[PDB]
Amino acid sequence: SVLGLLGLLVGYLVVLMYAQGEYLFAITTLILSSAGLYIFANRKAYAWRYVYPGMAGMGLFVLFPLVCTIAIAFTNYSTGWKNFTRVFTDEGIQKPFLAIFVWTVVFSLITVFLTVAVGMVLACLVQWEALRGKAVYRVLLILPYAVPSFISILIFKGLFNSDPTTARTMLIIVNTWLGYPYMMILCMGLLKAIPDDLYEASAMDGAGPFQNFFKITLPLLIKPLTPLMIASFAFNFNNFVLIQLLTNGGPDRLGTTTPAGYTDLLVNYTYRIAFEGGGGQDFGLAAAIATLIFLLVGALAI
Amino acid sequence: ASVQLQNVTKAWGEVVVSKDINLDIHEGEFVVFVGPSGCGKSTLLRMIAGLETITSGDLFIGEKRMNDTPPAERGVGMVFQSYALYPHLSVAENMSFGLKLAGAKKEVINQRVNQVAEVLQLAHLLDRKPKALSGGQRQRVAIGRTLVAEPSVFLLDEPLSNLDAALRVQMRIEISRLHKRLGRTMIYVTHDQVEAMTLADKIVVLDAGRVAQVGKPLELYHYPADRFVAGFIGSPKMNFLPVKVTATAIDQVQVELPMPNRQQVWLPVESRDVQVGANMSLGIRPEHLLPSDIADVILEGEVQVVEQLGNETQIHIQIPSIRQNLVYRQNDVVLVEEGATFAIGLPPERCHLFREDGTACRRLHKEPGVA
Amino acid sequence: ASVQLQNVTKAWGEVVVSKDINLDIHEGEFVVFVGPSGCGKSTLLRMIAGLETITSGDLFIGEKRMNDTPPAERGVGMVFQSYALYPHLSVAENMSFGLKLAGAKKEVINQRVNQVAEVLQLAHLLDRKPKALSGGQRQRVAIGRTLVAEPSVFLLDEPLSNLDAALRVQMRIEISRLHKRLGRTMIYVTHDQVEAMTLADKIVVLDAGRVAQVGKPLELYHYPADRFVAGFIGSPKMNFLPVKVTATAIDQVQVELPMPNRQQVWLPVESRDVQVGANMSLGIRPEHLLPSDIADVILEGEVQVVEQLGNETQIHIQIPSIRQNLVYRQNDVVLVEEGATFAIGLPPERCHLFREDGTACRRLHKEPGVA
Amino acid sequence: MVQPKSQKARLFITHLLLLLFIAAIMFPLLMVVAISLRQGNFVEQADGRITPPPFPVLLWLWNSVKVAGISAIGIVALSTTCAYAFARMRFPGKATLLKGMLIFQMFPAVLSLVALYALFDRLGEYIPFIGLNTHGGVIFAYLGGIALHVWTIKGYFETIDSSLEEAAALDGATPWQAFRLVLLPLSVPILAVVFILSFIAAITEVPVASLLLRDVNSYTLAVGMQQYLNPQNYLWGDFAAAAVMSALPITIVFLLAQRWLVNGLTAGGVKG
Ligand SMILES: Nc1ncnc2c1ncn2[C@@H]1O[C@H](COP(=O)(O)OP(=O)(O)O)[C@@H](O)[C@H]1O
Ligand SMILES: Nc1ncnc2c1ncn2[C@@H]1O[C@H](COP(=O)(O)OP(=O)(O)O)[C@@H](O)[C@H]1O
Ligand code: VO4
Ligand code: VO4
Ligand SMILES: [Mg+2]
Repeated sequence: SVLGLLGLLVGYLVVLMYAQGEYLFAITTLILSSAGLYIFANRKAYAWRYVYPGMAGMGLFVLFPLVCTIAIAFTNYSTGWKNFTRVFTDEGIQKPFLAIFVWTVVFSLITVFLTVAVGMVLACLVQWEALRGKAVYRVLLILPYAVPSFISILIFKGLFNSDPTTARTMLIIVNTWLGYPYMMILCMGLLKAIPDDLYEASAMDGAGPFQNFFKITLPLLIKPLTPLMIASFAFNFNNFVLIQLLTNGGPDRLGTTTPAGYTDLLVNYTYRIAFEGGGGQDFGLAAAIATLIFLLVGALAI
Repeated sequence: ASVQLQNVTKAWGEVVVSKDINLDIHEGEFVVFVGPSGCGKSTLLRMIAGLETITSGDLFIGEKRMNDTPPAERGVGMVFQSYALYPHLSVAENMSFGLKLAGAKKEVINQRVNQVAEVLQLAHLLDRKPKALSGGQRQRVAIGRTLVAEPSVFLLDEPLSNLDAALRVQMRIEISRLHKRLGRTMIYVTHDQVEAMTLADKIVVLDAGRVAQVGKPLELYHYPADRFVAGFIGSPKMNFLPVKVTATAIDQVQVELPMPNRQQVWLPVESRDVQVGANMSLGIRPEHLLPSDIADVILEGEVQVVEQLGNETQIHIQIPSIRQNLVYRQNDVVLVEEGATFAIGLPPERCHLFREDGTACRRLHKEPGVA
Repeated sequence: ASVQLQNVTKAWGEVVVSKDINLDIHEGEFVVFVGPSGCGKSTLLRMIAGLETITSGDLFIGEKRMNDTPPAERGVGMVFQSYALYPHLSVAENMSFGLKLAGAKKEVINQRVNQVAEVLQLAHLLDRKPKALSGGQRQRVAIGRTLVAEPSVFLLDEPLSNLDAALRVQMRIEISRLHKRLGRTMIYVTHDQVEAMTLADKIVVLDAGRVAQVGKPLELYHYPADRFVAGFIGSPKMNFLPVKVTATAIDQVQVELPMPNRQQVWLPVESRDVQVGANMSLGIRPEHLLPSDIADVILEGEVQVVEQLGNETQIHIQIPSIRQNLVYRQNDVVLVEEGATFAIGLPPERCHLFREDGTACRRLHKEPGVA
Repeated sequence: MVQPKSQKARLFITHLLLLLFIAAIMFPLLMVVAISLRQGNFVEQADGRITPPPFPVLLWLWNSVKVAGISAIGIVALSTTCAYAFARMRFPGKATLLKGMLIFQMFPAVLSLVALYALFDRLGEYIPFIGLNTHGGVIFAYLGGIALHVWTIKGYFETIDSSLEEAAALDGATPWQAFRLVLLPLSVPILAVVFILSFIAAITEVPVASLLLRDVNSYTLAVGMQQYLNPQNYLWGDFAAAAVMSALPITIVFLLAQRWLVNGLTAGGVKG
């Protein structure tokens, strides 16, 4: 009966939602309350009982804001399909758009490969028992997450004082240096779970360190890393207002108009017909291009 | 490879699981290790292979010190008790892993793998992950992996534990054929008396981390040198009787049975060190006990348990003034019910005489099949 | 709780690992499962326990459908094939896990855990994680967990696979005493004929997910239903000689031996469904083959392989006519070298006859023991 | 001997390579030179004098560490529950939910800022997750919506053999008791790893600056350094001092979770 009285206190609020005129908010809160109460009260949905808190938190954190953005894409906020027809007929940047997307996907693929490789190699090396300074080594190795990724670029620019190929190489190397410790922590955790008896057998088979790695360590780590690799690929594919100091100005690799900002990955290529609503608070168009990028990266992912 | 061990002592902190093992296996010799559960067989196999450190002593393989040689360059192959199977590889990949690593050829490896799978009756399961298998199939996959590899030393470790009788017989035949083909030194750890007595040129019987005896299977069965070994060799443990020595001859010791009539018999055993009045320990195997139709002491008792095996009947008799029960193995099916009287004869020439400390008075009877 | 399965069939995709199984186990029955390595014994065990899901049929435990009941409420305690132990718990915690989950008192938990560990010989190991336990000790902990529990059904899945001869005998005795004291249903899976015949009230033989024959141990041994069970019950397997029929009397068939002399013998076997000139398969158990001194028909041949087992001698004879080897078992030690001729007699009253399909005509001989 | 021959060679090569890699990836992180240009910056964040933004050590560092710890604990709990459910029990729509949640995981801040600001200023009514500047309603335990960690613990759960919890279930343990007493103790390294990742993600979280209404007193040290970064002066010589300060909590948390990390947990458990 205790879980029933909690719903009423929540249920008292659902009146205030309809009182304030926010029908979508009322619908969401009533739906979530009813789902939680029924799932908890009924003994048959044990798995749903375990799932409900995380799913509800995920919903209220990402799904509702995302669908609100897609809805904003269908209104002026300054519409239905006029913004999408515009972004389809966006010929002025269409040819640069394809090439910028191609370079972005190539860059994301190479950087996720390099980051995973470096992280896994370092985690395997630190896993070694013969290594003496394991703790100091791995703490100094994770240290590159100390910077909040906002002035690491500034210090890089200070230490480096053109050549758009060099710009691309610096782009890739700074991503590797900034992102490897994530995969290294992940590979440390996933290397804790490998049984040692397989290593014993492989040693019985004459395997050296490199062969042992490539045959047992890698295939047993690449399997649980695949969803993580896909998500990290998406993160290295798209970015936002953060870690933005590389390439101060426009490198113009493929006719791209890039700011004093990093991660030109289909965001700084479009900032001005985008960003703070197309530069002139055209958040409808901004949400439209965001929906387009979401749709095509989702098509790529599957 | 003439695997040799000298003073090999292992220690897991304070406990000692291997104490002064002095073994000597000649090149191309079949040696089987049998011992009570937890004696040190797997630890000794690992120490030979190198999966665990040797605390003190010298391990010789091919007249080269291998105390600090790494397990990969030891040149040996081992069949793990947990089968050490790779979960992320099919059966074919698991069995061909070794040849692929050691300079693959893409055709000889395939031919060897197919032949080994065919002779292990593992053809239809050539592309299934070890999750989609049974225990017997996993053990056979480990055997096939070792056989596909061509190690100098075969360190088999209980490879027939999860197999039916016919499959065990076929596997033993195949292993014998492989040994007679390669001529490679192999060490085999098993708990099957049939396997030990069949596949052996020399058996080592461990006991609490030490060697109790070494010799031919017939020598171990017929002339055991220790009470523990005598109780170990044979599937029904040999009946042991406490007994007092009354007199000693030049080459035979006479003893007095604890039954009320206290009859005394002459045993053709070595007389040295035998002291008049010592509390001996007589031992007679169940198979050797003749029916009562022979003029002898005749240990009449009362039946307690009758176990029917189809081809033989095992009768347990609770002799008066005897703590344990004499085990009797009669041929074929015998219809004897519990609570009935039964009598058995004691062959004087089939009795081993064991001293108080556990040693055995050497038998002086020339048993068949033993030089 | 009684356990009965009705047309239970389990199919992994296409593979039908169990086909139309119809078993019925009464209260307090020690049914022992035997079969080839991978016929479906462990799968049947897991489906009874509930770890797997049956694709058809119904599984009744205590006269209530348990197809959808979770494993917790079925009241089935299973000893795994893989010694499923918790590595993060010592031996005492591993054994007392079930009791602690049941919320019993600490004193009762300790008393019963000590009681079980005493009979399983683990008292000094009572304070160790499984990582430091040998294979036999791990198996004994696996058995002891269910022993210290009191489940209504015991699913022992190959419990004595890694234990020596004497220790295995002791485990058999303790398990039998446990069953006699309790009176609960225990399903046993083994590859030991000694275990099966000495423990089973009723034996079930599986064959590629199919029940071959169900009955008493001695009934299976004496009157096998088909060629498969006939060659599977009893080790070594029974010799098989293809034969030709000449005359069928009212209750006995005259088969013509494939020898050049074509000696024809009358077998006291059922004469129903046999035609003159049919191609049957004669079968004679190795232990039942007679010495050539006193016999009516002699199967002369040459020795190929002689296995000295100590208590018995096995001789393989290559008959010129039949392609296989007549496996012969003689008591005690016989000194027959390879390549020498050897002759044995065929006792007609002890031979089984089989059809080309596999079904065996029932024997008309009143074997002792079997009712 | 398990230790291979010529170990000194491989050990020496590994040590030299690791030292060179450490130097190469530490050179750009040598951010302390701009700070120690003048010792007055440590102005005087640690103690002494007056600094227009409030002393980070007692306020901004404390807020950041509190928020990070609470969010990490809640994230670990929720993710471990979700991963146990997804990996080792059945419920309809499971696969659809996995694929969905994967797809909806990824999103940039170009939509997040406006959508979440709308969410917060629409919240309004009284609940402990107060939408506007709260330091306890936003960010704090509200970063909880996570997909990577759910996937990570799920994948780790797939690694552990099932027969352990099958035996636990056969012993009469409910799934909750089995998950508490068998699955978690053997899976604890992944909880340590995910706790580390969550703590660092919460510590270095510049976006989602919903605390802008109260932008001088207690709030996240990330937004604090963002305030330090001012357009008309571009003052960095004290700004980076807060970053080097925030370098410390991650190190401490990483060592504390390092005390947890251990291998060979499911050692000798099952055969085969
Ligand atoms: N997951 C699986 N998928 C397909 N076939 C399987 C799977 N697990 C076992 N088998 C096969 O099905 C049969 C079932 O036997 P198994 O489960 O190994 O137990 P047992 O041999 O004790 O009956 C065997 O032939 C086995 O190889
Ligand atoms: N790490 C260890 N520390 C202490 N004793 C151990 C350890 N591992 C095994 N033992 C014990 O030492 C003996 C060695 O046997 P074990 O290693 O299990 O293999 P096997 O029984 O095949 O010889 C056993 O009694 C075992 O319980
Ligand atoms: O689990 V088995 O394939 O030895 O019946
Ligand atoms: O204790 V064992 O010899 O079965 O590994
Ligand atoms: Mg062993």
